Amino acid sequence: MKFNPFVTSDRSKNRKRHFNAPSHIRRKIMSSPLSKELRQKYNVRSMPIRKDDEVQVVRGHYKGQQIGKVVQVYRKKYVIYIERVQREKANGTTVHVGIHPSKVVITRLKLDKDRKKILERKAKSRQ
Amino acid sequence: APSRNGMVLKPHFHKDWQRRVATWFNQPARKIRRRKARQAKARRIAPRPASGPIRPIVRCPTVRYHTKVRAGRGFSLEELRVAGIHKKVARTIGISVDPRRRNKSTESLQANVQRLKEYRSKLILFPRKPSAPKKGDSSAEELKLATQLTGPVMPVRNVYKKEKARVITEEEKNFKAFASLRMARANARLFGIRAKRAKEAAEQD
Amino acid sequence: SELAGHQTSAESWGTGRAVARIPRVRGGGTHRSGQGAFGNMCRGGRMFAPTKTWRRWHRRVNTTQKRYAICSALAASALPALVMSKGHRIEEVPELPLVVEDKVEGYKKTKEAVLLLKKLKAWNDIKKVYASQRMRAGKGKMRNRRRIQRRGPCIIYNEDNGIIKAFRNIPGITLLNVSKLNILKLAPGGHVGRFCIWTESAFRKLDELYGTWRKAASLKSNYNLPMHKMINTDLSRILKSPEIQRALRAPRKKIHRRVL
RNA sequence: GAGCCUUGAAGCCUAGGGCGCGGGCCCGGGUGGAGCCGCCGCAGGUGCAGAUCUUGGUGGUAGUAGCAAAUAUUCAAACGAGAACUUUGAAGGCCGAAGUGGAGAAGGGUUCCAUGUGAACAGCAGUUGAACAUGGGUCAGUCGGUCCUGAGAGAUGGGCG
RNA sequence: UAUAGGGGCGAAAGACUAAUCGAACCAUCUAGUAGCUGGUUCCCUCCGAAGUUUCCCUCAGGAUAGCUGGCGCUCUCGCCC
RNA sequence: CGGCUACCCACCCGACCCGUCUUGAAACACGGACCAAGGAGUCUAACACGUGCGCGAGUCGGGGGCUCGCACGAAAGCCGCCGUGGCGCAAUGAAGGUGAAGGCCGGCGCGCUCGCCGGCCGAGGUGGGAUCCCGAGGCCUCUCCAGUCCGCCGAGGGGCACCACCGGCCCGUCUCGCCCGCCGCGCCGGGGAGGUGGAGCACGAGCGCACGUGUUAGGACCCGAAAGAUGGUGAACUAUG
RNA sequence: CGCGACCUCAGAUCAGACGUGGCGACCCGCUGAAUUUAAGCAUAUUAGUCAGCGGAGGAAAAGAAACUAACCAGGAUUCCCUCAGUAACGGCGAGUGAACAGGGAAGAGCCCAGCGCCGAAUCCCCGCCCCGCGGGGCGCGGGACAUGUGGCGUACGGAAGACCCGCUCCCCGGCGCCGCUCGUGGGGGGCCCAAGUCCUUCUGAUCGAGGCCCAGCCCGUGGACGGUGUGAGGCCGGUAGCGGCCCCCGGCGCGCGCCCGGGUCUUCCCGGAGUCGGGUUGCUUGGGAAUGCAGCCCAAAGCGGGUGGUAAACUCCAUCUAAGGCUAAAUACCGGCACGAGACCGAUAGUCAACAAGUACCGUAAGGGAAAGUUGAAAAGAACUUUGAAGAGAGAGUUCAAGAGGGCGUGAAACCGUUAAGAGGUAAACGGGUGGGGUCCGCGCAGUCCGCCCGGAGGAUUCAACCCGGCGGCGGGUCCGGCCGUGUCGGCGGCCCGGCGGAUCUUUCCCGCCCCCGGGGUCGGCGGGGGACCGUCCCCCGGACCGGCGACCGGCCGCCGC
RNA sequence: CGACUCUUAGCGGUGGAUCACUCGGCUCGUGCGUCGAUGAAGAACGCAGCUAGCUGCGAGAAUUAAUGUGAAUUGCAGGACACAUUGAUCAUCGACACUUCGAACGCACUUGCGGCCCCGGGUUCCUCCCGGGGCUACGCCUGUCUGAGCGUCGCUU
Ligand SMILES: [Mg+2]
Ligand SMILES: [Mg+2]
Ligand SMILES: [Mg+2]
Ligand SMILES: [Mg+2]
Ligand SMILES: [Mg+2]
Ligand SMILES: [Mg+2]
Ligand SMILES: [Mg+2]
Ligand SMILES: [Mg+2]
Ligand SMILES: [Mg+2]
Ligand SMILES: [Mg+2]
Ligand SMILES: [Mg+2]
Ligand SMILES: [Mg+2]
Ligand SMILES: [Mg+2]
Ligand SMILES: [Mg+2]
Ligand SMILES: [Mg+2]
Ligand SMILES: [Mg+2]
Ligand SMILES: [Mg+2]
Ligand SMILES: [Mg+2]
Ligand SMILES: [Mg+2]
Ligand SMILES: [Mg+2]
Ligand SMILES: [Mg+2]
Ligand SMILES: [Mg+2]
Ligand SMILES: [Mg+2]
Ligand SMILES: [Mg+2]
Ligand SMILES: [Mg+2]
Ligand SMILES: [Mg+2]
Ligand SMILES: [Mg+2]
Ligand SMILES: [Mg+2]
Ligand SMILES: [Mg+2]
Ligand SMILES: [Mg+2]
Ligand SMILES: [Mg+2]
Ligand SMILES: [Mg+2]
Ligand SMILES: [Mg+2]
Ligand SMILES: [Mg+2]
Ligand SMILES: [Mg+2]
Ligand SMILES: [Mg+2]
Ligand SMILES: [Mg+2]
Ligand SMILES: [Mg+2]
Ligand SMILES: [Mg+2]
Ligand SMILES: [Mg+2]
Ligand SMILES: [Mg+2]
Ligand SMILES: [Mg+2]
Ligand SMILES: [Mg+2]
Ligand SMILES: [Mg+2]
Ligand SMILES: [Mg+2]
Ligand SMILES: [Mg+2]
Ligand SMILES: [Mg+2]
Ligand SMILES: [Mg+2]
Ligand SMILES: [Mg+2]
Ligand SMILES: [Mg+2]
Ligand SMILES: [Mg+2]
Ligand SMILES: [Mg+2]
Ligand SMILES: [Mg+2]
Ligand SMILES: [Mg+2]
Ligand SMILES: [Mg+2]
Ligand SMILES: [Mg+2]
Ligand SMILES: [Mg+2]
Ligand SMILES: [Mg+2]
Ligand SMILES: [Mg+2]
Ligand SMILES: [Mg+2]
Ligand SMILES: [Mg+2]
Ligand SMILES: [Mg+2]
Ligand SMILES: [Mg+2]
Ligand SMILES: [Mg+2]
Ligand SMILES: [Mg+2]
Ligand SMILES: [Mg+2]
Ligand SMILES: [Mg+2]
Ligand SMILES: [Mg+2]
Ligand SMILES: [Mg+2]
Ligand SMILES: [Mg+2]
Ligand SMILES: [Mg+2]
Ligand SMILES: [Mg+2]
Ligand SMILES: [Mg+2]
Ligand SMILES: [Mg+2]
Ligand SMILES: [Mg+2]
Ligand SMILES: [Mg+2]
Ligand SMILES: [Mg+2]
Ligand SMILES: [Mg+2]
Ligand SMILES: [Mg+2]
Ligand SMILES: [Mg+2]
Ligand SMILES: [Mg+2]
Ligand SMILES: [Mg+2]
Ligand SMILES: [Mg+2]
Repeated sequence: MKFNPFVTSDRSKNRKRHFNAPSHIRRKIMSSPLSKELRQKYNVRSMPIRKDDEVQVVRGHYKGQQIGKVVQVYRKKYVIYIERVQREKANGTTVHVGIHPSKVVITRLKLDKDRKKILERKAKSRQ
Repeated sequence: APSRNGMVLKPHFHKDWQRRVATWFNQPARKIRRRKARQAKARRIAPRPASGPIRPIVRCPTVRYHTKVRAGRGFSLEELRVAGIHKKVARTIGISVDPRRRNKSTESLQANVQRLKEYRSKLILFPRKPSAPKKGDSSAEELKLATQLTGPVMPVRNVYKKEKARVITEEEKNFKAFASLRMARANARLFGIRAKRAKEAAEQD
Repeated sequence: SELAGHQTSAESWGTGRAVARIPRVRGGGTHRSGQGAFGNMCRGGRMFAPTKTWRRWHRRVNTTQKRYAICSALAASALPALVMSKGHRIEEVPELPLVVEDKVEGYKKTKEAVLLLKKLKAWNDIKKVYASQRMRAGKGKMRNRRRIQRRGPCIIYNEDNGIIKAFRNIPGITLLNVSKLNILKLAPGGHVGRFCIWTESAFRKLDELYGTWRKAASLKSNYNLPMHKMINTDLSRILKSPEIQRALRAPRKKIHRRVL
């Protein structure tokens, strides 16, 4: 139950801060859980996403065991795009299909210096 | 406009009252503000008690209220001199100084003096250095409590006399009749005209 | 509303200009010019005799009735047929007025709390509250009040030591002190008979706090227990005691209907 | 109410089945796509035929009145899906120098000009236009403002407030 | 370029003063006032009028009695008067 | 085969279009072309009365203080050496002021249209008056004795509420009268008996909360004027320099 | 005549510094109506308010009595409840309308002119060093203010001076640093529990069902959000004296600067003027024989002046010291800055403005001022074919749906088109009564009734009748076993190792004092402490009473399932 | 029989009611309490690769620097994709910068007319010559400089 007098239970204010949060908060909102073997290996529940991961879909019309690479991230649309997930139009042109990143399981990361630092902050805080 | 047997109404509403209505809605918020102000005062002072200055013993001034007794304002510099202490030193000690107050009553004079002697007895002070002109040991474990509540020595203490038992005597129950008040009242009303007729009888030679 | 719907300026037209005698906005070009101005029956006028922020919201009750209602609610919480007739689950629960040990109020973890309720068999009642926490029906979903959730057992205690941290987020539960009672917690919805769970020191402190009929209450100054209207009140017992049935006329039971 | 529902709630329609004396309600059928009700209490901005009511919409009147002030058009051809109106030719006319001419002041603000479209606008139509869309156009020592004072207006000094 | 609203101007019509003038226009006081017109939204049950006295710068209105309804209360019945 | 139905049609009889002002409406009286949505006795203060609840000669915390900073907590709880205060418990006078106990018996002073003393009881009495109590007598299968038990009672007793009247008491005035008191002997107090004015007393019933109705002030059921004041904007039409 | 000194003055693009303009919700100063009310309307009321003008800050204003009172007296200002709808004002009509006592919240007092004492002991400007940073403050020489009056000592509560006695010898500001510190200083960012496990629906599932005796998992986290719907665990966050980094801030310790107060006694000093007040006239007030304010005129005093509520005189008493000034708090706040909530409205509502809203637009201008939310989960927005000059269409395709096709959710009524049925001279429509047809429902269509008991034809089971064994419950009794319950006494037991009440008492007691003659004396009084007495609830056994929803056991009666 | 008219009902159209949703209002309360000559509020004009509004900015114009953040903005191209350099975007924002009008300030407003001082080029220089910079409003205070007065006064002719 909410105990701060400085955070809102209010539906209007929460939806407004959600749909108008800037990009460096939209990164935190578009966050994905890690697979259970990788959370065993790294001791961390969730991470922000980027351009270069290896991604499996857990629910949708496109489900199960299809570990592909992300290519674009519209933070404006709260949508990532996956390389295997396609659909043709009428005119035979393929187009990526929108997947919200809560329905996304990360199987491999892209390792980088800031990702090592974020991962170490997660492990140090989970303690 | 009126009706059957009903009381004459003269309400005061012809003035445009709906503009200037100040309404108590911030009353719980003011109660919380004033609690936080008092707790902030208690933490901001020190060992000094809350409602810090001591208050005298003072009788009301109206044939209606003179039986009672009231926590007054200050100690009436004659009384504070009989206490044997200087003026602003009393303001630093925590003794209220009100120089306009006069003392006609030797009884309330001595009662204020007794209250001063009791406060000077209960006083525990701390100088800065180790000179310790006024002080002592580990002074009652920081006097075992830091802060007091609702007046220092409970300034009301409305004193109650008993007049327990006595044997009825004579003279009184043959003497103290109703007619004493009426004869004294007529004496007070006619105190002047009797003196004027005395001066007339002296003039008529 | 607190502000005018009279932001518009307005005049009437009169007996000429056939339409009406409502005030009208004056202007041109913009197609509000000539519509209905302030009033009730118009578009964008003030509501009739509008709400004002000095309405008499709060109401005062006498303190003796405030205490009387607490005594009546606690007395209604003691009878088993009342509290089952509200909707709790006391079918497999031990005694009515539950009173656990003082080891309870020193809890720190909530798993011990769930274990305590499961062994006291009120967990069926908690399971009902889990079963019924549906979404609100109505227009109230917009204004921050979305979960209908029924009230469960209220745990009453004194000398707070950490029982609030333990019992706090079990859903539907009520945690509530002795020296600060609530009618809004002891009878939610204005119906008497909410199930309650007590504690040893609390359940001993009750008779200090309200007294018996023989001695006055010690903690509350001027307050006695209430007067009692009918002393023994089993009406079947009274009517079938022999002192009444000595002095009854007769059972007259012939119907004597209409004769044609 | 261990209420009801994506196995379909609210709302809407219903030559369907009923209940109540009624206020109204219950079910069936079809649409419909995500919330809804019964009961005990409680609190209201709480129930429509009207107020020459307000706002929004649509009828009858009706394919009717009406597209008539200033004489007036006709033929052939072209581009075009399409020509009583566009353009060219020919013919016949009008304005007739106090003009339906040639240029300006105030006002308008891109309407000026070319190209392309003809959906809406031009009260019929249009291949056309001042419509829409794209892209262009206003060059000054000697033309005028700038300078002068006029009728006046207005500031400091002063006075009043 | 001058004159501005009880003000201006008028060869004088009470004309003109931005389609308004026997007192312009705009906003506010303002939801001004009205014994005077118009309307005043669900059902059923029960009871059910008055248009008369007196007084009022009262005669289209109100107060007063009278008429009505509701709330009751105090008694009376049931078992030769 | 049965079926009421807001389906449709036939036929007989009844059948004027609604709302309101009005003595009178179908009116040649006014408003209404049709449809959907909005649209009008609300809220506060104050008073009166009825109703429900709690406490009761009291009652009320509505203003403050007390609890750890916890969603619901702008809640709830407590104060009582916080009752200050409101309303009531005592009225009456313009005011100075004054301010509600009598009854029954014994005795005395001339028991004199008069006062004092002693004892006891205690809000007087009359007529009605729900109820209650007592009760002659009355009735229950052989004749005697029996108890509860049964029920009607003529009549009698005490008598609630309330009604009607008389008597009593307080205060203001008016009239007629004599006596007492003495922080001081006076244009000083106190007293008696009648007839009157009073929103009085004559064993107190209020206070708080809530609901209902009515009345009043508020924009107050909703809309409606010709006006008035304050402060500003206009001589591009027109008037005249 | 010149020069010098001032005094009055001007000038400057002199050196340096300052004011203007805005917002105006609250505050301050002035000015100032009228609608309305009184059923008319002149005073009154509306109101010293709307409008106007000038100012100000985070608050402002007020403020340390020229006071309240009249008795056992209080004591600056502010704000609340009361006072009180009262005293009072009023064509004594409508109406208007205080204040001191009382209880609270907050607590705070001071300085200067005058008077006199100190040899101008004072301040500003310029110039050089002094010092350390993020950045400016003490000291040394010369130009001024100023003797028509800087500074110190000084304020009506008395003050000063000089003896005498008695002590005391100081504090504020600047700098480095340690833990601090009431939410666990303030701000800024980044992070912190646990299932997307299994079947099953579906367009998609956050649906439904399930998880051992450890209750599948976490809970100081089950608020709320978004994600193809309705989530404690998929994600942000929520919880926590949860942890880390960065900044600034309020209360300890080295340097610089400043530093004799109290009591008695003696002498001396001691106050604000065109101001109060009076007359008169206007405004305002509840203020009446003038509360306050202002104009004009008259205009003082020193045991004075003002106030003491009915004008004036004489008199006594009380209280205060005006015409100079400063100051936090409690308090108001619809503007602003963020912020949190709601028995509030849900697009004709709520601000006029949910959207390119003070926008489009109207008027020359003052100014007036709108309409307008919704595809779908995802644009996947209809490829391609094929008529038509194109709009438009028919096939095809997208998706669960085009019955969602770009103002596109749901799509009502008025109205219109078409189909299906019926009908037609008294305009149509209605009520009562039927009849005919139609849509549709039910019924099974001369086969529709069911349930119990009793008498007959079959098998298959095992009660029951009777007893044994066992559990649980009913109903009563000795109130047995005890228990508690109701009353009355005994023990006062806990009275001091008991709660509380009492304007019962106890000076035979104790402490601070006062009284009488350093002590004693009840000679008496007050404040404070104990303890005898009554009034209730805590025990003991003994006896009275009842087994009452106060419940257990034994035996009895009588059921029960196995 | 048809046409017309009427009433029902199915379907279709016009129409945009009801219902459901809500980045919006309204009310209450807490915390804070801040503009301007060092040029405010307001207004005008301008600015994107494709650009009209809204929004955000000022000739450095859809933002510059710095701190935090850590791989994007997005309708479409491109461009830096660099990150074992400095590191995209977004927020914070304390350093820079801030066109013209506006209390508006050189005098007025018609973008007009000036006047000094200083610096670069001119005739290598003043005499109404180009570019750039600075200064040039009113009122008032403290001090400086200049000087008016048969105002008062001295010493002198
Ligand atoms: Mg909200
Ligand atoms: Mg009436
Ligand atoms: Mg009156
Ligand atoms: Mg008014
Ligand atoms: Mg208004
Ligand atoms: Mg208005
Ligand atoms: Mg509105
Ligand atoms: Mg609804
Ligand atoms: Mg939807
Ligand atoms: Mg319902
Ligand atoms: Mg319903
Ligand atoms: Mg509502
Ligand atoms: Mg309404
Ligand atoms: Mg209607
Ligand atoms: Mg009607
Ligand atoms: Mg109409
Ligand atoms: Mg209309
Ligand atoms: Mg029409
Ligand atoms: Mg014709
Ligand atoms: Mg025609
Ligand atoms: Mg023509
Ligand atoms: Mg051709
Ligand atoms: Mg041709
Ligand atoms: Mg033609
Ligand atoms: Mg001609
Ligand atoms: Mg011409
Ligand atoms: Mg046309
Ligand atoms: Mg062309
Ligand atoms: Mg052209
Ligand atoms: Mg165009
Ligand atoms: Mg040339
Ligand atoms: Mg020329
Ligand atoms: Mg002038
Ligand atoms: Mg001037
Ligand atoms: Mg006028
Ligand atoms: Mg005209
Ligand atoms: Mg009205
Ligand atoms: Mg009006
Ligand atoms: Mg009459
Ligand atoms: Mg009656
Ligand atoms: Mg009439
Ligand atoms: Mg008539
Ligand atoms: Mg009629
Ligand atoms: Mg009519
Ligand atoms: Mg009509
Ligand atoms: Mg409606
Ligand atoms: Mg009552
Ligand atoms: Mg009292
Ligand atoms: Mg008038
Ligand atoms: Mg006028
Ligand atoms: Mg004027
Ligand atoms: Mg002109
Ligand atoms: Mg009138
Ligand atoms: Mg009039
Ligand atoms: Mg006035
Ligand atoms: Mg104003
Ligand atoms: Mg200003
Ligand atoms: Mg400010
Ligand atoms: Mg003073
Ligand atoms: Mg009163
Ligand atoms: Mg007044
Ligand atoms: Mg969700
Ligand atoms: Mg969620
Ligand atoms: Mg998480
Ligand atoms: Mg007056
Ligand atoms: Mg004096
Ligand atoms: Mg005097
Ligand atoms: Mg005097
Ligand atoms: Mg003063
Ligand atoms: Mg002063
Ligand atoms: Mg203050
Ligand atoms: Mg809508
Ligand atoms: Mg609107
Ligand atoms: Mg979508
Ligand atoms: Mg569907
Ligand atoms: Mg739809
Ligand atoms: Mg749709
Ligand atoms: Mg037909
Ligand atoms: Mg349809
Ligand atoms: Mg619309
Ligand atoms: Mg950069
Ligand atoms: Mg200027
Ligand atoms: Mg320059």
